[PDB]
Amino acid sequence: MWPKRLTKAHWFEIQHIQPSPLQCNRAMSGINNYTQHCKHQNTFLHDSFQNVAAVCDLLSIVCKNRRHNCHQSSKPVNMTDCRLTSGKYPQCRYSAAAQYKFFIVACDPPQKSDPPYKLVPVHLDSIL
Ligand SMILES: Nc1ncnc2c1ncn2[C@@H]1O[C@H](COP(=O)(O)O)[C@@H](O)[C@H]1O
Repeated sequence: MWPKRLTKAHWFEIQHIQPSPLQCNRAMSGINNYTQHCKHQNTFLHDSFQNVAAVCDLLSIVCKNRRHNCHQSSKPVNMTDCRLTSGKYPQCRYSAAAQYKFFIVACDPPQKSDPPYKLVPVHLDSIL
């Protein structure tokens, strides 16, 4: 199980960080259990947390919400997009779709239970 409250960066890793591609239905059961509903969609970045956190130190750019703490990866990355096809919670079923895209993440200061990097990724801002 996960604690009563994880940090935003830790939830970002649980939700979007799977360096090895896996099965959607398998990898979604944890997230849907923490949310108590079948998540309609989620993107898995096939990269190490160390790699995605390193994007936080590249040039800061604008986000969708017009905040300015977003950073774009310098290179495309492998991804799998899970899509809720059927099933009632907790029996959520998904279809997988591979992608090779750039990503933009929003970063913020580490919270006191996160690793002490200058910045940590907390939100998958966009795929492009
Ligand atoms: N543009 C943004 N800049 C900074 N933090 C954000 C941004 N969008 C979402 N967040 C944070 O990311 C968390 C949720 O992200 P997510 O679950 O990926 O939607 C919350 O703690 C938000 O405050």
